[PDB]
Amino acid sequence: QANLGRLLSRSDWGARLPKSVEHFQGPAPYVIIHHSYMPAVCYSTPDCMKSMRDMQDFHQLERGWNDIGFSFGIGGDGMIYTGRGFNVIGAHAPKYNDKSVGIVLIGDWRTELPPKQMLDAAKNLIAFGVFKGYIDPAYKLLGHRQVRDTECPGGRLFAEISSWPHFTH
Ligand SMILES: [Zn+2]
Repeated sequence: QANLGRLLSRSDWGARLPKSVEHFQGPAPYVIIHHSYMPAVCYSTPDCMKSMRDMQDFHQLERGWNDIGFSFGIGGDGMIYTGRGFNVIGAHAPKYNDKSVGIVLIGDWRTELPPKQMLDAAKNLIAFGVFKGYIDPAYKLLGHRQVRDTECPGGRLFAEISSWPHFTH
């Protein structure tokens, strides 16, 4: 249990300040998909904002990290939540934190498929990142489980992203 004990800004969802921020240069060559597992899927915007605060609190206060570990969160409201954001060194996938966008789809996606507004938000965030130059045009799309011993992002979500553009073995 790693994460619990339109594009919204960190201030939109009530984020605490990061303890510290480290940047990396250049478009990210990797996009790494996660699920939260806990907390659960969130359908209202205020519930998704609370999930982002709860994950941030677990990461900062219990794991002692600088900030929520992920670059971005996706809610069941179909909104994108800024975590550390583009070109900020993450805390979601060791050896890939300084070279990836880590996207968490809030919820447990081991057996259930995220609803379509969540899959669309994640695809749109990546396309946006590519267009604006934050994500390398030859990026590789991975699930967390491809680079670390974990079930993340869940079997069902991992099978879904296996079908997406730039999915890489
Ligand atoms: Zn993960």
